[PDB]
Amino acid sequence: MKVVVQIKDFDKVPQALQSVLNLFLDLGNAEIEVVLHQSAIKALLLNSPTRSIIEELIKLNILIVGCEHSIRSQNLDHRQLIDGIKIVRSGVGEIVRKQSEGWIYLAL
Amino acid sequence: MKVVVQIKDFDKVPQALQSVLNLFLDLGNAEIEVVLHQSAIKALLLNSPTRSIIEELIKLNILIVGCEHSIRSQNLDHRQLIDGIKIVRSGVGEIVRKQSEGWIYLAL
Amino acid sequence: MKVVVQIKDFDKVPQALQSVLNLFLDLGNAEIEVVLHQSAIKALLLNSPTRSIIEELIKLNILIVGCEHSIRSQNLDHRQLIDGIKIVRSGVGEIVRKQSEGWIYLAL
Amino acid sequence: MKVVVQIKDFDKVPQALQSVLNLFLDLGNAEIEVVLHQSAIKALLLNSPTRSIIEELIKLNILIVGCEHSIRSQNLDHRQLIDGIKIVRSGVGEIVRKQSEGWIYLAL
Amino acid sequence: MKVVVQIKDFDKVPQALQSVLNLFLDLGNAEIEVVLHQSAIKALLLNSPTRSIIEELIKLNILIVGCEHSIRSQNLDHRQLIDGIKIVRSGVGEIVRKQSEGWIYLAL
Amino acid sequence: MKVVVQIKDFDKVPQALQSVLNLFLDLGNAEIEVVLHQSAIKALLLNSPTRSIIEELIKLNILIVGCEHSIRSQNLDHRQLIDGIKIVRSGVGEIVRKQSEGWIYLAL
Amino acid sequence: MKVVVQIKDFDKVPQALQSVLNLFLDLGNAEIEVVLHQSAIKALLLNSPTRSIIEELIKLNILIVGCEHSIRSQNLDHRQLIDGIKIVRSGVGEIVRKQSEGWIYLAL
Amino acid sequence: MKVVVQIKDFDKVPQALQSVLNLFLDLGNAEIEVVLHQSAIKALLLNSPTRSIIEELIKLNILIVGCEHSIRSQNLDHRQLIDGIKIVRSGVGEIVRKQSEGWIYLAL
Amino acid sequence: MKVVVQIKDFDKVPQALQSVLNLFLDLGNAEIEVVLHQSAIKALLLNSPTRSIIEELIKLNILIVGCEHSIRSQNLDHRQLIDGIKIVRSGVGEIVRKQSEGWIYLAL
Amino acid sequence: MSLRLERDGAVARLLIDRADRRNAFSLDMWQRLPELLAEASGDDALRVLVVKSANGGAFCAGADIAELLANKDDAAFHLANQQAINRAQYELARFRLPTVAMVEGDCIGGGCGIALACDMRIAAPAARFGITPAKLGLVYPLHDVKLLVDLVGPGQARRLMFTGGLIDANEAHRIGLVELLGESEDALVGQLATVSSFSTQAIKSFVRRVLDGQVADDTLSLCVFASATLGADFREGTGAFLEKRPPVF
Amino acid sequence: MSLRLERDGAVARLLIDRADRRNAFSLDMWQRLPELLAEASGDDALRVLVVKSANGGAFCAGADIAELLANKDDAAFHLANQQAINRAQYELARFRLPTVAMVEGDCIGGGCGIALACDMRIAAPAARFGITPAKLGLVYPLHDVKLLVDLVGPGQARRLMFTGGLIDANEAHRIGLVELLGESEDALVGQLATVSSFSTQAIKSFVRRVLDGQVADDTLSLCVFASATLGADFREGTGAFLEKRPPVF
Amino acid sequence: MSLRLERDGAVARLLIDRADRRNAFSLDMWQRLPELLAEASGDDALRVLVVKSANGGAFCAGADIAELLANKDDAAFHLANQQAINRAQYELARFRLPTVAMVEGDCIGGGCGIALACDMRIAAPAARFGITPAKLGLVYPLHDVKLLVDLVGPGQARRLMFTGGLIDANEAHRIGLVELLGESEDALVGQLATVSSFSTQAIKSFVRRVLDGQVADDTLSLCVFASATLGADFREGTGAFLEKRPPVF
Repeated sequence: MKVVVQIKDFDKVPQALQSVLNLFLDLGNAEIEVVLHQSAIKALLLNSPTRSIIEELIKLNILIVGCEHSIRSQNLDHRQLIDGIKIVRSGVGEIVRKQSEGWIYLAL
Repeated sequence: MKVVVQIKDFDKVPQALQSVLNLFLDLGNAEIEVVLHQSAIKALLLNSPTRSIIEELIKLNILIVGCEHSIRSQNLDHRQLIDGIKIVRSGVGEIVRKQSEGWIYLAL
Repeated sequence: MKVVVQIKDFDKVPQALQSVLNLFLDLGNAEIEVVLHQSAIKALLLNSPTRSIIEELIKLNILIVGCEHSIRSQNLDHRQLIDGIKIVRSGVGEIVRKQSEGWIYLAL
Repeated sequence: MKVVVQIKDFDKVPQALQSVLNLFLDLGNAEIEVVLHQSAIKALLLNSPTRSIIEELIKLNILIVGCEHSIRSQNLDHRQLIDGIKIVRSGVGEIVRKQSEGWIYLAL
Repeated sequence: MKVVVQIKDFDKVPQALQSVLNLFLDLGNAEIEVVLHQSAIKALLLNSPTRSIIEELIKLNILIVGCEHSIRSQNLDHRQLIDGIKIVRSGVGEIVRKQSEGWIYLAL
Repeated sequence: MKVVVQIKDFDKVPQALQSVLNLFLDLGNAEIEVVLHQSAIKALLLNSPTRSIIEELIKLNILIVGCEHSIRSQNLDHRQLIDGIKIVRSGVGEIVRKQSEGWIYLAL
Repeated sequence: MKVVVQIKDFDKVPQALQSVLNLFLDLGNAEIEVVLHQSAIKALLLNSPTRSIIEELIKLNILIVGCEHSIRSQNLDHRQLIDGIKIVRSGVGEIVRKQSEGWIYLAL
Repeated sequence: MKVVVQIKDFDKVPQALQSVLNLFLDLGNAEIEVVLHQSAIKALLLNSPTRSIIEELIKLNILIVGCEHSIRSQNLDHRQLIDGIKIVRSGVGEIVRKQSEGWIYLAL
Repeated sequence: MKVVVQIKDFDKVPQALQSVLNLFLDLGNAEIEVVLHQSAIKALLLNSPTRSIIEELIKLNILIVGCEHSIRSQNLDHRQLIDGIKIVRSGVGEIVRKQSEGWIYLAL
Repeated sequence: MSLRLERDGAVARLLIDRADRRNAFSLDMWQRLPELLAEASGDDALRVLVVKSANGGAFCAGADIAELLANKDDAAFHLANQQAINRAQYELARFRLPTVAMVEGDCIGGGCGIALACDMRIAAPAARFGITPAKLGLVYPLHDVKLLVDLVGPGQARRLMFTGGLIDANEAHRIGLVELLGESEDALVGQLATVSSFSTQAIKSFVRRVLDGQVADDTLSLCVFASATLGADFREGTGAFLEKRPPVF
Repeated sequence: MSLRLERDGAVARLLIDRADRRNAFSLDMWQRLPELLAEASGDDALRVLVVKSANGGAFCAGADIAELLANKDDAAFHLANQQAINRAQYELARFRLPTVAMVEGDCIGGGCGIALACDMRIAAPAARFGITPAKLGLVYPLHDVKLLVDLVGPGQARRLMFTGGLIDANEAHRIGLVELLGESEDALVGQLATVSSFSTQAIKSFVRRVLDGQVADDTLSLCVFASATLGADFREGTGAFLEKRPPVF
Repeated sequence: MSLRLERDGAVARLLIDRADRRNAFSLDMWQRLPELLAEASGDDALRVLVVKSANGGAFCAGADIAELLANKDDAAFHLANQQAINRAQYELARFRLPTVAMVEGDCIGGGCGIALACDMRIAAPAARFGITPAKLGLVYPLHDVKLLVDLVGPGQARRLMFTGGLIDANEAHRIGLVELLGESEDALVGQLATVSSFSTQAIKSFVRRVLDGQVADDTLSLCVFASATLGADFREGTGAFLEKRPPVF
């Protein structure tokens, strides 16, 4: 079950991440990609309060992706992001493309 | 027209419910399922300020579904929920599965 | 690449519009329709702080659509809206219908 | 009894309009012109919360005038204003000129 | 020197009253009438924080007048007002009429 | 066209000054005197945020006057005021006297 | 006992000045120089709420010094400062130099 | 290594105390005296939220000193202070004198 | 002229950095070392709002030093810091040691 | 009419036709100019607007002196006139397509303002330029001070405006007041008319952004740039290139 | 005095009179310059300020080299000198009336700064210009970098400042460093002295607003423009025009 | 490689070496340019960077029309290409040391952008310049519109960009597009290589500050200026002056 997860609001990241954990726990062999854009990109910073949760998602083999456009608009450096984070040119472009590839969309 | 509706933010439930009413009024013979998770689950409480609106959606034959994971994290009892509410193990799991079944996704 | 974009939160319109600009810049020949409903409809007012950005999206041949139900609930007059804005009976109805027509959904 | 009424503070428009109603009710055959400038010009918008009161003043044959300089500084379009509203180049210029013509000044 | 003084904002009553004291002290044999309307009417209550100042103005032979329309809209009883206060049907009507009688207008 | 302008609220000085600029621009050969009293007197301080605007009014040959009673109550020293500012014993006394001399009153 | 005292925060000037009074009272024949910079420079204005305290320190033969860089950044004129105040090109430069001359540093 | 530590802001005591712990841990055989004055004196009360930390500093042989002038201005009784606390007539006088004795100054 | 500068409050970093610029401009051939600790360490992050100012200080040959204890307590990674930043085990230990070496202390 | 518009396909001409007053502008002409610009701008076939004298000779001698003197004590006229000129100057300078002033004689004061508001100027050998308010105790609008400084810098701007002295075609060319010397606009107009009108309009807006203080590319300018590759003109350009023929825009 | 002011009615002259050091500036001269500007500015009859050598020849060879070398290790001198030069440059560039530099010889470094701070420059055939801090490992003040770039653009500005090479009168004229070539300031000063001093001062401020980044007219600039029609100079201009005589401002 | 860096002590050369395509830039060359700039910038001995053709003739004919057409319908290429060019232009224009473009032939479009990004340009007699996007329905990046307007003003900028017409070496010199005419960069490079590299780099940053809108000196620019007197280059300058020998920077 391929699912492309969207997270855009920084203030809702904690709940969004718990929702992804819920998704993983409920759907056996789920193939999950989480795309963070807009203000939510800040959650991928090394000093992020949700770092341990993000790292746990990575441990669970979940693909964590950050939007480059968002990284730039938030004046963040790739050096500042959690190691092992993949980046795409556009978070919204990735979300749309993954859907065209058959991934089920979930907005958190 | 099958539509799986998502509601996750409690503070936006009033507007979300009006949006569902809008959807129903605009799409003839719409088949709607509304999944509430995260903090929005509180809107399904018997003492909820949106109870009358939820009951009206039920009258309109709209399926109202609450997330069990969310019910648990919000320390709520099934005894506290509006009668006639269906519950699923995971709100996000339901949203993803309904989409795989051909339901159109709408995040509110 | 057909994409139906949703914007519902007025306080997030600035970031949403930048995300649409990102989408446009990243996806060659993207066919974009942006539907604003709930409080976000206020962004289509002539005195809107994001008017210049909306006008630029129009210049880029992006279809900007406002929800009539939302226009009514926000007590706004069509005379007050940015010229060249299309209106649909229901923003959510449009979002669902465009998806049934093959448009990829993106919630901002 | 010719009276030129001034309204300049948007946050005091509701009370100002009630004061004009008071003036009208108290002075038989009063000839009233109300000039709105600075932020108060916003009260003449079609979506204004005081529109019904302004329309009632118009019904009572009261001349409602908006300042063009203020319309411009508030980035408003004449298309956005209540129909039947007269506009002058300068609200303050009108207030001063009407006084020189014998109109009694009342600042609200 | 006949002067009709207007006071309409409750939050500015303290400064307005000091301004009247200034007027009195500066203009020999000034004939002053102070009309309080809108929220400023509250300053004429027996429990008013400016009662002693108002009483001093009365001592200085200054005419203190309260607007009946304002007394009514603020749900106040004449029994609640400072003794010796005169009342007019309309504060704005009084202000305009006194001016037509040759009184110089001062808005505070 | 002789106009005596009143400014009494410090928080409204910026808009008041723009209104005076509007008056000047609209009325050819206007003879303007601006009297600042109550809290507005603070706008005449050397460190005032509106100093450049006041200086521009002076350049336009507009008479800027500050109330001595107000200077005293705000515990300000003449040494602290913008150079070239005239002072009167009473701002309200000046406003009333100028009107008796035929100057048209404008309260900002 | 030579002491160079620093005061940089305007909101802490009252307590800082009392601390200097404490220092003076406790150390016999103390030779004190107080350097005010950053926002604290505002305390040396003629209309300053701590003027009487500063004047008392001067009476006690305490050297009160204001930073020119700070005077400039706060858009203040020397004409606005308390008479008898000495000024240095740099408050921090003075603090460092006095220390190199053997003065004991105290940050308030 | 003799260090005289200053703490003056009550709201920063927790961080200041951690800084002293840092100092102690980093400088071998440091000889530390901590002087609390102004509002920080409240941290030496028996019911203080930082009592356990202060007691630990005492265990580490750090000299904890409270300012008498500050104790008096905060209306505190010596009976209310943590046992084993030394008091000086003036916190600032102590800070200056210790420095003259060769102690290195650190303001926290 | 050797000066060891301390910066500990993140909210005051902008003003502190301007003060260092002032110091540099005023003291010819000043030898400056700036030690940031406690919350101020955040100013040395690559995405810091004061990065350009810090980089300019580096250009002016000013030594910028960050406290390791503070880096750790703020959960920051050295990978996240501005390139060319030196780090010491303890910011307070460095401040004290530099002073013992003859550097003049300046707390900002 | 003393000011009229001629539309000839890709080219429009704003013609000043008042030879007996050396093309001096009256208040009604200033008020008329924006209307003619709107008419021209509504034509999709247009590629370039030429501003010129209908009869050669003087381009525009500036203010109608009889009108100035008759109204010298009329505050209403001065305020109306100020506003009308400012509108005209603002709109001409921001016309959507390339604009060219063809100057064949005196171009003085308000006339110079009109020329300054065009994108480029060609001066014939008899062209003369001057800005003369200092000779009557008047000022020049800041909008037009900026147009002048943009081209010639503050040194030459002050030389011209402080003295009110005229300069000839060669000096105007030397100091950057005019871009080209020539007898006719035909060659330039031919070049302007054949390029992409998508390109000229977009580039014109970029230049204005720079003049208004924009220092770097931002998201919007990156988008405008990118949108060129999705446009019909780019497709005609590449198609024409492959077929080794001139593009037809 | 090595720097002095001569006031002759409508014209003032700032004279540099130190021929045996090629008009090199000492610290006291830099500190003296603002005082002389204040004296000139207080004269209501003044219409134009001319900056020139008292004795022809070199305009200003820049820094007093004996002073520079004697104080090369004196931080107090360097800081005092920096501040004094910056004040002088700031005040000269914003003098209320038109200013003209008459350059008849070497105009180097700090001397070039003085010339750059005037509104316009005239160069006689022997004039030479250069900015030479790069030959001593020094920098040029940003205020003066801007004055230079304003006139000649960044390409020529960098050419001059990176090399420290001198250019002659004709090249300075060609690149926009000087506005005029000539043997004397008399003709220009004559023109400047006879126009409205209301106009020149107001226009000068408008040009400075543009240089400081103002893009469009705003309420204040509209007001300044309008105020001209209420002024005594405008009344003299129109009165003179009706009587067919030259205005006397 | 079609784009390569040669480092020869105080001088580096950025060489364009693709003679069979008239030095046209491909995407990989644009992406390669910043890497070469970084290599050059890391060399402490460097004093000046020269940008030139490896083989004389054309400087850079612009985009590889072949590659452009091959990817006319490829949105990914257009976005990648846009970003690569913008990076290259941004970095070249802000290279820490003086940069010189030696132009000996055609310098068109993107080639003109490269030349515009250098501090100064020298044109040999065969040099030709043009900016030609309007002939394909494309736009020019705002960054590069500004580089052009900085040098030649808006009139000439629009003349060139609206028409896409070429101008010769003498016209480019006349309008300020190139600072110098000559057959070789050797003389200029010799001058640039011998001055203080502290000075050139600091002055270069000041000029950029002015171009980015800085109007007056501020605390930071005063500090940078002052720091010169504490520097090794100033000590070498004064020491050399006392010994009457050339400074060795």
